[PDB]
Amino acid sequence: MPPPADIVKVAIEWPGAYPKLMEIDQKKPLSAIIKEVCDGWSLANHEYFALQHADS
Amino acid sequence: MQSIKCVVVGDGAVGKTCLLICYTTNAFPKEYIPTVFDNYSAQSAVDGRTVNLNLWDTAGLEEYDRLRTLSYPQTNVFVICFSIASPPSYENVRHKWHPEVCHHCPDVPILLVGTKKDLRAQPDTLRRLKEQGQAPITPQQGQALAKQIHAVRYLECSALQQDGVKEVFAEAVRAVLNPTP
Repeated sequence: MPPPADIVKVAIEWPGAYPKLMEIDQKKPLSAIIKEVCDGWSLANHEYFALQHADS
Repeated sequence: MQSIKCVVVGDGAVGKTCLLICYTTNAFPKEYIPTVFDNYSAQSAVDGRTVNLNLWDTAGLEEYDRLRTLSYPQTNVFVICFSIASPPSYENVRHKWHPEVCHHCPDVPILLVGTKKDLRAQPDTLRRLKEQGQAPITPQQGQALAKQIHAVRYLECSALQQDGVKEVFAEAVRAVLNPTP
């Protein structure tokens, strides 16, 4: 019985600021992810932010 | 209530991985597991003030010096864990840590806690350090080092026995609230 994978750890950094953590599930539409991010960080105007990879 | 950034640093071979595992899961594994870096942001309130500890993992490897020293400027507080009675550790501290934090930011609160003191219960390390002709650091010199690094009050907490950690964080918060002029 493999452990459930519905919970993951991911830190979303900021330029010049220190990270904050949230649980993100990629199966749900990106609209739900944006709504949950804004709800967690208490940020308005959910249409003015998006997600990008800070790797190479 | 004012949320602030935070960085945690330390010496080599001191036990950061077990600290992070305990912080995230409330355990204490003696197994050594490699870890590159981490950040924990937890919401704990002390003295009626809601402050989030933006934890950060730092690695002593030579390769990632650019990454590690990038965020050292404009950092507001440090949590440092070190072997209490290692003369090389104090030598490296004097050569590297204290002069830089003193010259860069004259007003950066610093929280310091020593480690590697419960090993008296393990005779193996005592015999290891006896054969090399090493003497324990005198308490007077330790207190002088504690008082000479521009620290209001130095305190220590246990990770294996989990003693004083909450008290250490509370006293660090109190010191930051009313620091030196």
